[PDB]
Amino acid sequence: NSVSVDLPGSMKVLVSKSSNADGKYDLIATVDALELSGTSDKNNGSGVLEGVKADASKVKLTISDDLGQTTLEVFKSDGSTLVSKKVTSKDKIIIIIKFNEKGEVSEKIITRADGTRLEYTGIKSDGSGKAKEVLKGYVLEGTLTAEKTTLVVKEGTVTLSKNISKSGEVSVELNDTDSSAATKKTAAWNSGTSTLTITVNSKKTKDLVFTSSNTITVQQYDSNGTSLEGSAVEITKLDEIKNALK
Repeated sequence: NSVSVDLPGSMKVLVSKSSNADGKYDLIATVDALELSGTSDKNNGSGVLEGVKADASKVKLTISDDLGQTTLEVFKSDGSTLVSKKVTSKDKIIIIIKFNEKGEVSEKIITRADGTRLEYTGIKSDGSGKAKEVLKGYVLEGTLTAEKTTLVVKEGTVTLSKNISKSGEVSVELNDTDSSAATKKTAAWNSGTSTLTITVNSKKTKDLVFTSSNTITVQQYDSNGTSLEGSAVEITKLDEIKNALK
């Protein structure tokens, strides 16, 4: 009989073994106890399924033709206005959006394949909101504008700002209001290696690397201020970022 097909987003769909009079395949799925059904032009589990929640909300599951992406949408009872939209893409990133009563984006949570997250909440009509990055072991907090996300850590008179542009590019800056020339931190960002180099009293002191694995590492320079020493240590807690800023 029907064929079970594995789907992105931790779902299954059953597709009929054979097509109907019109050449179309029947689809059924159950998602958290809700039964969905549909028909498809294809025989592989792709297509659209629909159902209706107990509270009359409409639900649609759309499975891309190559099975790489699923979209699970919930609408108000007439089916016109979105309430939520979950997309699991072929790179296994999950994006879940919640909408306000008008169907405008109000929250967006991005879960990367490694489990780290970007959380955007209280989003307003200008694309501003609150931002958090949830990393392994700690969380960074800040704000969203239509230009960039800025996540901030403060220690003493130092403010570290991690920026994520609208297009996803990471850059980092450091600003210190310390009135002592002997202790004031400055830093330079190297986009080529995603590394922030901190200087104090005209010598390099540390490299902070913002890795492609969504981690931060810290490594010290020798007293010469020119060669790195030892080996980089991965940050495990927000307290350790603050330590690097001392």
